[PDB]
Amino acid sequence: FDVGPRYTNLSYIGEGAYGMVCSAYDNVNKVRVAIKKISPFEHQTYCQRTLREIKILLRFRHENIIGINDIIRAPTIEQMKDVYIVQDLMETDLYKLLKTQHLSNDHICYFLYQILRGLKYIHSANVLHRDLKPSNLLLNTTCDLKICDFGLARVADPDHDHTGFLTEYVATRWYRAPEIMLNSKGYTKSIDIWSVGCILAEMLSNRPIFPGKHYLDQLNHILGILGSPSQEDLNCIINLKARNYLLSLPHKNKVPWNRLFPNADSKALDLLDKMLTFNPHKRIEVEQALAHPYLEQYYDPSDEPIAEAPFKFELDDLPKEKLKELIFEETARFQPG
Ligand SMILES: CN(C)C(=O)c1cc(-c2n[nH]cc2-c2ccccc2)c[nH]1
Repeated sequence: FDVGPRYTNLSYIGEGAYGMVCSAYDNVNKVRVAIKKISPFEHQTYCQRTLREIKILLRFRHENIIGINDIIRAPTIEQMKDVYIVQDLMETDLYKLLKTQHLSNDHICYFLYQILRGLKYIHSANVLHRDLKPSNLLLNTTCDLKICDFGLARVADPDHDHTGFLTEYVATRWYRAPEIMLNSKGYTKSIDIWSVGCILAEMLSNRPIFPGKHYLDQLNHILGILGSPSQEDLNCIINLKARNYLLSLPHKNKVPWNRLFPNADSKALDLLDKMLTFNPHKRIEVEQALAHPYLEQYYDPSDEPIAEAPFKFELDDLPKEKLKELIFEETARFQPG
């Protein structure tokens, strides 16, 4: 965990596939920070996540999105085995909080607002996060919230979103929109809105709303609550295998939200309904969501910034080696000299 002279007093915070994150003291700013150690140069996929996250986070600047303050690596490509990413330091994440803490409606409202505020900026950049979930939402001791982990992020591509039935997908299962299992590659902004809807539901009850145990079971959970899709929504799905799978299921009634969440704010459930809409084209978009009455205490579009420029619009087709220089190159600005 050699982070050089600049950072000392390392203290473990959390681990995962992304690597491990430790607290640490920044001698130059006297402020304590968070450091993530990554060894991506082991498999090329981890290298793609590393590169997407770095490029995106370096161009992004927003209160509700985690930043990269510094990147620590060896002086030369040969000597570089690991990359250390220095980022905002926060107390906990939504996943940890939901395990043991009941959220007041005021907290649920405030968290949702900040998630959407951050998402407005991401989407304004033509970027999809694609793996929104509680563990990717960090909070500090005054409940300021920042979205992290942009490893699965992509540039939006609505025109190439269609695919076949049961096409495999990487993003976390419980937060996948129904269309992913049916006919979507997850290349439209509506995919993130679904995830935020799932996060809202989870904040209301401290339980994942759709805890599927395997790929297709996820869809079954979703339909068990929303009920069978309408003829209109069925007609929008042109792929036969996808549509006929749906048609093969016995009819299921919708479960009314106020029955699922009897203690919830009624305005919160109206917004939930709109984010967890089956048909992605009818699903609410992030700016509409921000303007929804549930968030009226906070809504101020002039205080909800968008990006100066979008992306442009691959890391899929290059060697773990090829982009080992790309990582080295993109981290160049942080090295002395
Ligand atoms: C994917 N993750 C967890 C990140 O990209 C990340 C988290 C943090 C962080 N800042 N303050 C605390 C953390 C943290 C919380 C929980 C687990 C691991 C790190 C910095 N980058």
